[PDB]
Amino acid sequence: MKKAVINGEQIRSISDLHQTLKKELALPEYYGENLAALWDALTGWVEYPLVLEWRQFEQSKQLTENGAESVLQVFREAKAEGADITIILS
Amino acid sequence: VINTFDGVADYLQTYHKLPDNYITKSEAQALGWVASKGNLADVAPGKSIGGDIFSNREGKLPGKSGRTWREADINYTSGFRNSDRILYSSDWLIYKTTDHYQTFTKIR
Repeated sequence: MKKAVINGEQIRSISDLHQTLKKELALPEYYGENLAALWDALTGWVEYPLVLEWRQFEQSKQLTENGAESVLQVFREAKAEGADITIILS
Repeated sequence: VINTFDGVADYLQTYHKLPDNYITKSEAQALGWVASKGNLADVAPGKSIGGDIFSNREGKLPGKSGRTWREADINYTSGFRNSDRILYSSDWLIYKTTDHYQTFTKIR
């Protein structure tokens, strides 16, 4: 029962978001910090079930120039294909 | 087993399919693979993850309507997966990455 928390108001960049995910999801040390790497990690590395709690999403969306949305998209696409992921947008 | 960049690239170009030591993520899962466990070599000796669709969401690889990309693990033997991947398109363009998709090198 893996748990990951993102405090959106603390995200000051897209790389900030990737470094946070790297920690929260115990991603490989070689983590590419890009969408392809994230998709790869979610479908071939990460432990499940997983609960991702994304707080202050909008705030993180502003400081990442919509990049926050593309990251959420990967999580949603991984779930769509079978990854046991529960996303909580607070 | 053929799991090196040139060996797999040549194989893809010549037979238009990956070598037999490759299986998709779903197939591996059906064999008992659990990524977080790093048990691929245990449930599927000699196999590497490969053949799954590569979305190319960030458009780093040549994009063209009708062209579909797929990827495969390179240099994998056992345990947890590495950062090496070969990327091949439906029209057989072949690229590689050794830094977990940060940068790509065209090899064919």
